[PDB]
Amino acid sequence: RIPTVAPIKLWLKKDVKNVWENLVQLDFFTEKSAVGLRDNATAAFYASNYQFQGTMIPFDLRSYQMQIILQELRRIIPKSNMYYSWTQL
Amino acid sequence: ADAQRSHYTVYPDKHIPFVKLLSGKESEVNVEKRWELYHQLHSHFHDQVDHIIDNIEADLKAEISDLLYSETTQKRRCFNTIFLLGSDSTTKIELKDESSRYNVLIELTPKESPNVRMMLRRSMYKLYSAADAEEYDLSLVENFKRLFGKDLAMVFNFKDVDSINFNTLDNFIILLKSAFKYDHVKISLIFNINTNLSNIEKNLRQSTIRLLKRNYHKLDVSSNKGFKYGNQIFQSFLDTVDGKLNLSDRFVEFILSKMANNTNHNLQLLTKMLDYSLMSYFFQNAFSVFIDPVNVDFLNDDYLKILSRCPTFMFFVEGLIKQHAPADEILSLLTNKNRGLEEFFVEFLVRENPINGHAKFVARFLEEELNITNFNLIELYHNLLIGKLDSYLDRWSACKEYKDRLHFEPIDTIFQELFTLDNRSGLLTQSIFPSYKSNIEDNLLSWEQVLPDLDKIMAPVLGQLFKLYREANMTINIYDFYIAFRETLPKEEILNFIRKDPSNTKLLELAETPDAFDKVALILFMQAIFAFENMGLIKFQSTKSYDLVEKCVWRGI
Amino acid sequence: RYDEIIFRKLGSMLQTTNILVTDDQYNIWKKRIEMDLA
Amino acid sequence: TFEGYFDQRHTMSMAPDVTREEFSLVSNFFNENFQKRPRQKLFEIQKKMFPQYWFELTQGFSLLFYGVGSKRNFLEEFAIDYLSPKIAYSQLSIPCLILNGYNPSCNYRDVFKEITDLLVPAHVILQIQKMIDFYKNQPLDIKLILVVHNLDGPSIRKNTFQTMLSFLSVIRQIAIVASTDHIYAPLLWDNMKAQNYNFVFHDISNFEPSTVESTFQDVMKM
Amino acid sequence: IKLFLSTDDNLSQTYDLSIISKYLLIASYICSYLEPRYDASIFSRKPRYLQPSLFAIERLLAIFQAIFPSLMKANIEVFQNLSELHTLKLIATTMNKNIDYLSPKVRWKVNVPWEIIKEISESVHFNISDYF
Repeated sequence: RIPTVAPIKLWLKKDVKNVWENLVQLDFFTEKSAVGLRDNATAAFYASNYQFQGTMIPFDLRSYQMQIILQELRRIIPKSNMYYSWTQL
Repeated sequence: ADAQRSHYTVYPDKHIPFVKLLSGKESEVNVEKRWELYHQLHSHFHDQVDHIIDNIEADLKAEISDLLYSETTQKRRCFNTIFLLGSDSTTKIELKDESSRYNVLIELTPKESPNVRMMLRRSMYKLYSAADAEEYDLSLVENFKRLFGKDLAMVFNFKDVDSINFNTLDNFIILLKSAFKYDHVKISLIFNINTNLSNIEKNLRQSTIRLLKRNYHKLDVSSNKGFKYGNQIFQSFLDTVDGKLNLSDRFVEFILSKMANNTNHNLQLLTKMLDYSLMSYFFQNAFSVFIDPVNVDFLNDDYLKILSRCPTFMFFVEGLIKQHAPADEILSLLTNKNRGLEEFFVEFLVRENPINGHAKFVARFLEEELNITNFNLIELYHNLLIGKLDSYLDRWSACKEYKDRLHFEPIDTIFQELFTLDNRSGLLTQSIFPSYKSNIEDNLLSWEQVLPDLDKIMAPVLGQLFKLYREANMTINIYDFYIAFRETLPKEEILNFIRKDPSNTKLLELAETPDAFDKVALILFMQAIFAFENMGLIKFQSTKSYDLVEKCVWRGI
Repeated sequence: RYDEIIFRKLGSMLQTTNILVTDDQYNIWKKRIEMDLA
Repeated sequence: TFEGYFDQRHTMSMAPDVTREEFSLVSNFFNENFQKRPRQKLFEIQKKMFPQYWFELTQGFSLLFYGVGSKRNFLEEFAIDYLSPKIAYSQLSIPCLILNGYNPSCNYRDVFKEITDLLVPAHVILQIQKMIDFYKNQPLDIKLILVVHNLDGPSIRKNTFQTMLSFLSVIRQIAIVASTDHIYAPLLWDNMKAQNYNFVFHDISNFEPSTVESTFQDVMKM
Repeated sequence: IKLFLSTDDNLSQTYDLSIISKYLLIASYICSYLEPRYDASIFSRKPRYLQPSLFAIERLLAIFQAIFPSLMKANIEVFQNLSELHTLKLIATTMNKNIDYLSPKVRWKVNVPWEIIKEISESVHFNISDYF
């Protein structure tokens, strides 16, 4: 949607990896079946020993889910943001 | 019984492994001379090979020691990293026995690293054990200088990086990062990488990778590296030959084929073929005695038959007929009187082939004067044998200045066939690169190629049952398969074969049962399926039902 | 022939290698010319 | 062909049930009476390869025995009757170690105890590393003969056991003889193991019945 | 200028593989992303974003024989290269403890992404892109 030339960078898939890691740390994403914190140490003992599927599948195929719905994004994201128009479908 | 045990130990003229040739006409002395001549070349070959191999390892340890003690004056306490690309768990590293700093090597296998808790304890356990020979947590690292009065330098050897759980390893690396608070501790990390740095860059968190990259050295230790050592060994094979033996185009063709099927361990596979071919010549060819022209006086009429059947001699006789040579000369040599051609054969033994000298000249000329290193000597020698070296030299644009010098003229010297190595009957393939899957299938199908009164009619059940397996579907109703197997059996002949035993009562007791044929078929069927289970032919559905089975292999694939 | 087949299948070095002309073939070649030679 | 793979309510109770003792009856009689002479004839012919096997073993090449049929008896005759006596009476009583893989109760640590006692003058891999450095200076003389039946055995298939056996063949003073039955056996070894094993392959299919190995798994479950 | 145009956080012909090795990996990716329904339709003469599915060892060998440049057969070298890829961790198995390859319940899957295999086929002159 831009006039052409009469004679915005797409970041590489590698550089996005650091960007992807930040979103999992800040709890915007979460794993598909993330049980989370256990209640007791004995229960956590099993968790620290067991190896789930997500710890072995590749970094680019770990299924996540979202804590914020696009409606809440559109309620919070400033309208001055360029991607505001992409908040909806 | 002893066989029921897991394992058990058993205790029990002067033989030479070689066997008589010429149907036993070969003399005792000749075999020993054959035995000695083989050892002379075989030992000569290994002396150069072992020196080369030991030289390679010395260079690796020298480089490894250099990197480990290439002390870089980084202002920040950080790891020292070495990436061993294409390495294996077999390599070993030894450290300096310094006075002020206690140097300890720490091995970390994936078996020793299921979780971070295990990693910290086991690492400290090994650290304390080594420290115990001076004269389980990080407090040991803090207390080390007060306990033992010496500085600690730790080198962690990740013996196999690929199998390590990166989530555990990523956490553990951060755990070790707390050691930089201490002033008396220094840490180095060694990575055994098989494929490339790309596997590390995916699974590790990108925050962790920035720790490693601050101080790292990148090294390749694979055996295959620019044909640097393959050419030397192959040339040394020519050197230990001393022109006493030659190579055919077919034999070098076979070597070039199998060299491309392994990426990092060609040298050991290359050594197999060369030594096995060297072994084959001495055990099979009787003319290996005449490697030394002193042994010429041992000739017999049987050896002349071999000489008579040489391709360079078969057409040479017809050349005399077709060029009107005297028939008396032809009669004299064929009826073995005065045997004057043996002197010509003596000349061929003496005659040094310029192939080896020219090739060694070209190799040195390429290495030193043309400065070409990215080349294969096996390809270089093969083109020489075919006489297509000019096309091979055309691969490099710098050969124009010296194509006339590097051009060579191959000559098919008479009786060279008796001193060449070739692949002609597949004896170098049936035992070194076998069709393991194909041979089993062929033996299952074509039993007559193995085996030489019911025995004369019915083939073994194991091979016969395989016929139905090929005809069967992916999933099998075993009851239908059992019936199908039963229908093919010679019931009346088998029953009459069972009844042949006059005193084996237990066989005759079942013979009275009309259901014995069903029982006998099932006993043969169930036993065969169990053998199929062991061979990997069949897999059961026991979770659903033991009465259905699934195939696990197909013929011809 | 059976022994040659089993030797080839087993990969034994006892079986001869067919780089030279076989003894029977060369014997026939010699004899068919010797019978017409004199 | 591969195209034969892409182109692809009864119960066993409908078959007459056979007791365990009845099963052993028919199997034993036919294993002896049926195909008796031709298999023995093939066995006797195959004995002519002993000098070649003996020659290959001395040069440092492991021998792998594969093919249809049991191979326990063939390995017993070769090592005990031909291999061990000839080495002693030609190098101048050589101990022979026999390991069973068809037994699922086999343990690698118990096996390694025999190796240490029989070869090492008084974390298994670390001990093996010491042996390699020791036998480098030792003369290249065969001292112990190792036979590993069923290198595809259930307790032997495991990666840790395979690594232990593979490192042994590096030392030239040990002779290794192994047998396998699984079709996909070569899949168990990569370059790092195949190089160490240094195999020379021989198809020794004999269709010998596997009575011994059949003891450790019940046929009544079928 | 060139310093900023790339992150350089990367640790640095990407995978030295034999001819047998290259076709082994190419055949596996078909197994991990093509339905078993389509095996006969495409290869017999009679999803890029999803995680790969499992497959059986017999499926791999049949497809490998089907596309290899008369039959190739399965000698020791083919299995020797296949096991190395597992050792090289380009193909994963369904186990984590006491790995036993010959146990029938273990399955296989592809650990190699699409972009790497794209470049592998180029050096092979095999047109994978037309199979999807």
